[PDB]
Amino acid sequence: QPVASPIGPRSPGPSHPTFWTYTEAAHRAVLFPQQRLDQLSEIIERFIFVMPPVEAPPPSLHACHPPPWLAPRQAAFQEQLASELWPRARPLHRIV
Amino acid sequence: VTRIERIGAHSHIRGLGLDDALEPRQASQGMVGQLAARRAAGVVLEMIREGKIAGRAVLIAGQPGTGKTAIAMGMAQALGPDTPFTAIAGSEIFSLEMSKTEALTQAFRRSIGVRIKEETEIIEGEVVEIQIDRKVGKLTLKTTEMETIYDLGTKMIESLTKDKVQAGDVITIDKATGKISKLGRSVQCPDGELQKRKEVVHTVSLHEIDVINSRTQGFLALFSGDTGEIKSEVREQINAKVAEWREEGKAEIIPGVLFIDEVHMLDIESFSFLNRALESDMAPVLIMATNRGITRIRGTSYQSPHGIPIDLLDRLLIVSTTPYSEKDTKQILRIRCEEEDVEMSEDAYTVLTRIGLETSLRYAIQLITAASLVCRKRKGTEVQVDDIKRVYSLFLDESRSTQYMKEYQDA
Amino acid sequence: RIERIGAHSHIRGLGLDDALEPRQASQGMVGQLAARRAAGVVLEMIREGKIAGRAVLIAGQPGTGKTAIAMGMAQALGPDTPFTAIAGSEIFSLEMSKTEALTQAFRRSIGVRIKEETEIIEGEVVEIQIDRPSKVGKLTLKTTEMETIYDLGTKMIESLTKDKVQAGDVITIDKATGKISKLGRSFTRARDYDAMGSQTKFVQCPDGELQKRKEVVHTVSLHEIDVINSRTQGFLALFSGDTGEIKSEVREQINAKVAEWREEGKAEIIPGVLFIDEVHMLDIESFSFLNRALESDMAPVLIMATNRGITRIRGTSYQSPHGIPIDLLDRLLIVSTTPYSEKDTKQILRIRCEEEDVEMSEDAYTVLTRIGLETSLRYAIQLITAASLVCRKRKGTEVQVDDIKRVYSLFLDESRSTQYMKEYQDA
Amino acid sequence: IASHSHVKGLGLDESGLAKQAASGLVGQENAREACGVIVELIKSKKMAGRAVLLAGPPGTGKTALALAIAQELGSKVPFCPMVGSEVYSTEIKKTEVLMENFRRAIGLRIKETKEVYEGEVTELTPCETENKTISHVIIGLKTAKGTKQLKLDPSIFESLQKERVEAGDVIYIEANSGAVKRQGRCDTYATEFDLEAEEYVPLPKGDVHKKKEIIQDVTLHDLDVANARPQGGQDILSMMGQLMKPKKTEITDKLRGEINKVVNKYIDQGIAELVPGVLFVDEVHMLDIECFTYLHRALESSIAPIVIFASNRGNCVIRGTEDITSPHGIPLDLLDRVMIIRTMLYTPQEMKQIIKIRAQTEGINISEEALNHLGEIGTKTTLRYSVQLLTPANLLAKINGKDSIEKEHVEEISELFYDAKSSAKILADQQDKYM
Amino acid sequence: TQRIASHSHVKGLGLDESGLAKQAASGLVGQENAREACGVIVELIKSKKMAGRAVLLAGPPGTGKTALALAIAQELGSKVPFCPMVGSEVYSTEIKKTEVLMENFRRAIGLRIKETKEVYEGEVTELTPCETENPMGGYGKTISHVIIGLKTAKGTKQLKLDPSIFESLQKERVEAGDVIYIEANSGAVKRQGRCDTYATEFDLEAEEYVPLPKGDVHKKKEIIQDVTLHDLDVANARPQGGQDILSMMGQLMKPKKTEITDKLRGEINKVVNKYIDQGIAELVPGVLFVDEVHMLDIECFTYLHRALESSIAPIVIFASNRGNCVIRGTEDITSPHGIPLDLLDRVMIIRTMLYTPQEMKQIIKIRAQTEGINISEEALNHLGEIGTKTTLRYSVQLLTPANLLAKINGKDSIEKEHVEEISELFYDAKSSAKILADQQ
Amino acid sequence: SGAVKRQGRCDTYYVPLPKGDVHKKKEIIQDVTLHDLDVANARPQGGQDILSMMG
Amino acid sequence: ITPGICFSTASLVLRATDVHPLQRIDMGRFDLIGLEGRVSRYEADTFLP
Amino acid sequence: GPIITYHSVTVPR
Ligand SMILES: Nc1ncnc2c1ncn2[C@@H]1O[C@H](COP(=O)(O)OP(=O)(O)O)[C@@H](O)[C@H]1O
Ligand SMILES: Nc1ncnc2c1ncn2[C@@H]1O[C@H](COP(=O)(O)OP(=O)(O)O)[C@@H](O)[C@H]1O
Ligand SMILES: Nc1ncnc2c1ncn2[C@@H]1O[C@H](COP(=O)(O)OP(=O)(O)O)[C@@H](O)[C@H]1O
Ligand SMILES: Nc1ncnc2c1ncn2[C@@H]1O[C@H](COP(=O)(O)OP(=O)(O)O)[C@@H](O)[C@H]1O
Repeated sequence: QPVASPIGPRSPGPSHPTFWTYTEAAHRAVLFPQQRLDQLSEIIERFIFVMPPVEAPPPSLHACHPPPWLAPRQAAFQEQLASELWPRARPLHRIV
Repeated sequence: VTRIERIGAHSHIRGLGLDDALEPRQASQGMVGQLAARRAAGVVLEMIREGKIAGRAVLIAGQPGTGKTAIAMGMAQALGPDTPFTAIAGSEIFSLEMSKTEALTQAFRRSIGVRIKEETEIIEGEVVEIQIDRKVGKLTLKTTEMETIYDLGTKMIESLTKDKVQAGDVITIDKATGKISKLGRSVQCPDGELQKRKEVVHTVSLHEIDVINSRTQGFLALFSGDTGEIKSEVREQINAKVAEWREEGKAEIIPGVLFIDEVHMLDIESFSFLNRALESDMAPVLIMATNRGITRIRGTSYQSPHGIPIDLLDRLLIVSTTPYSEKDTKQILRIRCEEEDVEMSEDAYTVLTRIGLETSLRYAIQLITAASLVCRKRKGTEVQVDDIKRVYSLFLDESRSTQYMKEYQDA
Repeated sequence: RIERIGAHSHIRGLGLDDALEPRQASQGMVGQLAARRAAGVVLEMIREGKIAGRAVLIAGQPGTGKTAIAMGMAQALGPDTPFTAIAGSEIFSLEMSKTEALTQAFRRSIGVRIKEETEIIEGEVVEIQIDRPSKVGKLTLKTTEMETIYDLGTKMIESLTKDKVQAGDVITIDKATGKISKLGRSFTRARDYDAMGSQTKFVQCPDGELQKRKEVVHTVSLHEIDVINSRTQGFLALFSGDTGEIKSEVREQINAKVAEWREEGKAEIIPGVLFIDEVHMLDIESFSFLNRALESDMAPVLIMATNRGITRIRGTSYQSPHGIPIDLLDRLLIVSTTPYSEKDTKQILRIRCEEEDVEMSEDAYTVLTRIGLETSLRYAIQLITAASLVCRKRKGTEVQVDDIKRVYSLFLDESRSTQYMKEYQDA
Repeated sequence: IASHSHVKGLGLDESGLAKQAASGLVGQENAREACGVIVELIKSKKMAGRAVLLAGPPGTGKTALALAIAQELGSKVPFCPMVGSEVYSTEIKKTEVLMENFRRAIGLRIKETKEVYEGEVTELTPCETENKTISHVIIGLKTAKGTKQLKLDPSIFESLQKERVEAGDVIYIEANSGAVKRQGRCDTYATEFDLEAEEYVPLPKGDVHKKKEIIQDVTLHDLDVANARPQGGQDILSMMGQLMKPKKTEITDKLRGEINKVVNKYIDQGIAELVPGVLFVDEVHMLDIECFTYLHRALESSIAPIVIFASNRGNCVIRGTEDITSPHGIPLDLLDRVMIIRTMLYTPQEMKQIIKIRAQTEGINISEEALNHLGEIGTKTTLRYSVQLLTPANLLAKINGKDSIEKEHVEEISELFYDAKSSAKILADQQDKYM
Repeated sequence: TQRIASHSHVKGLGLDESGLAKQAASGLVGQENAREACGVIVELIKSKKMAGRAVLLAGPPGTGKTALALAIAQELGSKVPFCPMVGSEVYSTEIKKTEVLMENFRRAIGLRIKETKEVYEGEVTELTPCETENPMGGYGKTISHVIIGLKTAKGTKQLKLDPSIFESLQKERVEAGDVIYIEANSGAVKRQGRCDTYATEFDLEAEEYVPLPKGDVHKKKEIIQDVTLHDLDVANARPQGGQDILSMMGQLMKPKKTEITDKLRGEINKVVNKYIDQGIAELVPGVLFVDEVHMLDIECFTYLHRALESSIAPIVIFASNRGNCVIRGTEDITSPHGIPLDLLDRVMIIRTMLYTPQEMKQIIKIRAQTEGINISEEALNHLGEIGTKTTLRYSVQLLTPANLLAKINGKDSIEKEHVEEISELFYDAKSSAKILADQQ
Repeated sequence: SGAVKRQGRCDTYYVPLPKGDVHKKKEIIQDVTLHDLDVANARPQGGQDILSMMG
Repeated sequence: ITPGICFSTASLVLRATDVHPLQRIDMGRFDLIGLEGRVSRYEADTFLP
Repeated sequence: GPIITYHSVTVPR
């Protein structure tokens, strides 16, 4: 997957070639977003203070005598989203 | 006290002031003089209200300040609500999320309404008691004339869980969706029947149909996050489905107006688009306004009348508005004074009329408010001639300002 | 370690005295007295910092030390004061507008510094003990003067375990946040080394009090606060310049918050410098923006440089000196650099080959000064290294006249090239 | 830190007549009292879309006056400074920048009540039920003045878990927002361990559940944006504020529609006050012909703010036309829609006392001989240049050990630095050397 | 093997130890003066001392500018980065022009980083802890070490680790009889799978029944990885990883991607300096080659002022073709080579000459030799003669089609008849221009 | 397709009980175009993975 | 926080304009895009025939 | 229950 990166793909082990081609010192320099959050955390704690002066729920609700299937499908889609990548939003929680 | 809308340039225009023979009163509904053009506007206004003929085009032309945007707003106000009137400037079609041709067709299709008549039934009452058995429950509702029990089945009790743990609220339940909306803590409780069958006449533009059906939650008509609808497919079958609603009883189409102010700002791609966009059944009437004389068309080097290509001028009827005499100028200034809060000496009206007939009308209309404030400084109560002279010295017009360039500055 | 000597590595700052008096060839700068003194005056006003949005234009011939003076100011100003250097053509982005680019350039050269005292525990680990149960444990720490013992709560046990720290590590605990950071291995952190493990990364252990209070400074540029507040992604600040910051209640909101911090003393504002090189590349829209960007109280001083005189402005057909409208030109103080005397040319070449660590004979200096006075100074600077390589290929000790003459024949100087261009190639 | 600081009002009397030298402005009598009429026009809240053009040569105070209007009005009304060059966006339609800047010049001061639950949480329990998700969370809270218990939403439980709360620690909840903060452990627990990652804070005071009234103020633009690209809080449409989040051409259907409706609904039920302000388009001379032609429809709208334009040009080509030229660089069609205020070019004495006001604004002592010399420099070159020489001369004064500027100081400084007028002859004499 | 291209025959500048050229060294013929000049600039590169130095290869089209520009690349070898770009690659939809220039500038600065890593692996046969005396009160079962026995195809060896590895080993959930990986310095245990000697005989499992490792139980090697500074920059700008929902910018491709100085300088030059001054990495400053430089914009040319004056720049070879010519992006500013005089003040100009007939016969011979053609001396002479009349490149290009005619005609080499035939099947630029001038 | 659409709850408890046969069969002879086909093939549908966000 | 978050209102048939059960054609005979992650070269070329 | 203890100790350093 990391086609042309300084950091190697997953390797099964030293038995196969691309284990012996990628240095760890090059891996320490890409600083995945995790350490970006960690090392910024000290200034995230202090310099993030801007809020919008007014806030509203999603762009609109949409009332009608709707198709019966229409509501179950949107609720199921939001379940399918918020179940998967909400844990992935947990790291951003400190900023949010 | 002060609401969003305040005194603007066209606030005095309450309508297109005509007798029902389409004959203009020399001063009525805020409009003054300008007789031939106003009665022509009357003919096209009744042609709009008839609706049987699609894609007609009127150009209203004349010098700057000769009532042409005022006439357009007069048509808008005379037409009243519940018939679309989409007003844009020619500069609006130049966009970054969609092409100018696409913005122009979107403007065309905001301007056709579809009128759809729907019956629901609405509950409205004060909550007396609510229950939960962890699930089923019951709800008692009160209008000042009666009370009743209802059984809270699964969807209803789920819906009522959204903003629960309070009672004595006066709320409405839509029996179609289960949509709860609460007016507040028992604001007074309602009268009459608790549950009533109710009719709504929705008027929704073709642009709204098209946008709602473009996408999942495509109803972002609220923020223009559409970037060019899929024409000939998600737009051809909406035309077909509206033609199916029609001639069956489901809906009737309400062909409105598209007012393109300052159409000289369109370019020949846009004009070439108008050529054919005017020729379909779903084309509204568009009326359009232009100050410019025989000038270069945008996008090319060609000179043309109104800065509009001649093959489109073939396609429209040209009203001409004319400049004002002393009497009409004086009357317009009076109506502006009556729309604002000011009162003036008749000598002040005379002086201001000559001031506006000398330089330009709009400058005098501007001086009205400035002179009002100047008289207020000296704690007067009616604008006098020396107020006007003072304000005429404080605020220059374009001609005297240009004359004052006998000193030099950047280029 | 390896930041190779470029065109400006030799100037370590403006060679001025304590009274802003430029020396002839001190601190790497040569000649150019008047303009260097002017640069000193505006550098001192940068340091004083109480006036915002003042603007300087370094004008002059191509090659007469304008960029040298600008980088001399950058070097003399040093770190801890923002010096943001930008070419005028860098602001023509596809991702954001010219004026957003210029706002960001301005704001990137204002710093906000929050300075805070905080108490830490700094020590060599003598023991760590920890039990599985709500897990619980103890930690013993040493400094050259004392030792002490701490009972550990669950979150502290967790964070200690997260670093795998152990006896002999020398560490800090921030009493306010509890993050561990092993500075290295104490000389008592040696493993049993009966089998292979971690290397001998030894360092001295700490002195004095085990718990001590010390100052930490968090400095961020105004653009940096602005970006990281713009939208929740925010690692924008490194990702790319992907922006288009909303003016609405981010500029005014940051300005008000930073002004409140300045007034109540939580933060100190450190205004820096924005240097726009080749500013003639800016658009009339860009100059128009600069007009009112300068007229602000969060505006750094900006310095500008330009090689050209009477010529049309970009984006229009208006003639003007320096290629800048006399609208913006009226907000500026103009510093004009002069062409070099033969001795100044000789001395620049001397300092420059000293920087490049190549010896030359005095006849080589003579002929190279003649070259760089007939043709152009930059060409005489380019012949230094080329002649050095020619010399070293013959295993010579120093650059001789014949080396410079040979390499002069070997490379051209745009005058001889245009002369030889009498062949009608692809005109 | 200064720049245009000296000016802090229009310097007018109770009669609205210019005082010739007051409040930081020392000339421009006709223009300043015309601006008096303009500030009265703004404070009456009666008009919409009226527009002013401050016109005159560079450096003649047409920005000093426009900012002094902002000071005369106070900080209570919106004043939106804008440069014309700001319309040329990459992410949003050129005319859209302009029509949103109109919207943030109209303010709205609106009062809100929001309910708070805070204290040491003494106990928690999630209400489990079959669907099989959590139904609610029960909580108990303590403050220096009392104790209570309550039931809270699953979203609030989720945010309590994002925060990783524990029994016996301090929290705050703003239930209208639904936001939560874990404020630490109580001070009483600070003895519990010798080292911890916690922060310890004394117990909250006042009621465990409280309310208060807060007079926010927003702009119409803020309401617009809030509905176009919602933060929303209680949803995963952060996925829309992410992997997208740009500026959008938000449209009439809500901007002139829904937002106007809800703001009027707030106004005429007493919850809010509309505060029309000023949009100050400085450097208007280099808007596009498209922008100028759109300002027709913008100044004729019944909801628009008061717009102040500042322009600086003679009669020159309008940007985007390439053929037609007009005064101030503005088309005659828009120039018909504005009230024009002249700004005069200063005489030597007015200029001299501007030098003095500027000097005493940034703490510079200057002897009257040097002040007179700066006046001579100003009339020889320009006002702004001789004003700019002040700080460099003060630096040379400090270096020479003086406490004030003197004659040879300004001579030295005026020798090191050149003005635009004096550099042009250098560029003209040796024409084919600068390029 | 691989296909023959326009410059496959050039193998170096062809310089002897005094830095001259004999006549035709290493695939290049003639151009002795120019080859000597960029012989100097090859050593300017090899000395690694200078930054942002620039040389302009200027001459008529077909005079070997590109040829000896990449003969420099041959002289430098594959170790140093040689980054070619044409003057037309700067114009982009996703990213600003000057940002393409910066990307290419530090795409030409390499960094080769050396690091030994040492590893243990094998089928794990013993996994027994070592009890010891009670460190404190009487709990018993104090583990002081853990013995682990690994088998490879070489031999079986037992190894003692400290108990932290016992914990990690258990958390990795390895069993006796499977194959592990241990990294000595870092301390990781990774389970690379149950040993194939316990074969998948009827097991369908997808988890790797990994073969018994070959070689010693303990193996170490110095990994030597070369990365450009641009690779580090890009990897920091848009990083990978299965977490941190921002990393799920995965449906999307990557526009807007102009990298930032805060990252570029503030966060990435420090780590390179650290690795260099620590003894872990060596900087390999390379070459940026920009041919058809005349295609750059005036904005690009002015950006190159700043870029070439940096300490962190490669050396840049420019190649240009035009005469005194209008600079792109200007209103009728004419200047030499299509390059602003301001930038020409910053480049040492190498002049390439237009060939003599003798040199063209030599180049034609070398190109025939390279493409695999056999050509008679008569056909070679005729190619030379028709190549004096028109451009060298046309003369050279006639070879392969003429050889195809020869092969079709049963001949083993180009007889003069075939070059005559091809020279009438195909035209050059000048002949075609005359046709166009005749007919309307 | 095997596609299920819930038209509503039955009238007696809402949508009328369908008045025809339970097994509706008809010959749809309606026509399409090549471009409509191309567009329908340009982008995927469903998937419930990372594809959910492409929706 | 504004409870004055707007909600758009429409007709039933508007929200049901682009649905039809037994007048729409089966596009499952044309969707190549739906095969790529899910169907095999061998399956279509070798097994099915 | 299981009270598994980890020590790391500066022994004779
Ligand atoms: N017939 C009219 N009746 C009332 N007001 C008018 C009439 N004609 C012009 N006005 C007013 O005079 C001013 C000129 O604007 P307008 O006529 O709309 O400009 P244009 O004709 O160039 O569009 C406006 O304030 C407008 O309301
Ligand atoms: N005053 C000076 N002191 C030292 N070196 C100088 C000076 N002026 C010029 N140089 C040298 O000459 C070259 C040209 O200077 P530079 O600042 O690039 O000129 P400009 O930027 O004004 O065109 C630089 O590479 C520098 O090494
Ligand atoms: N009447 C005045 N009183 C005091 N200071 C003034 C006055 N007019 C101008 N100034 C000063 O001179 C400068 C030039 O005026 P400015 O408003 O910038 O004109 P412009 O906007 O046309 O350049 C101002 O920035 C201000 O510092
Ligand atoms: N000195 C040379 N030695 C050998 N072959 C050459 C030489 N010069 C040119 N050639 C050949 O002629 C062609 C033209 O030269 P090239 O450098 O590509 O043209 P340009 O100078 O326009 O870039 C090359 O592709 C190469 O095959």
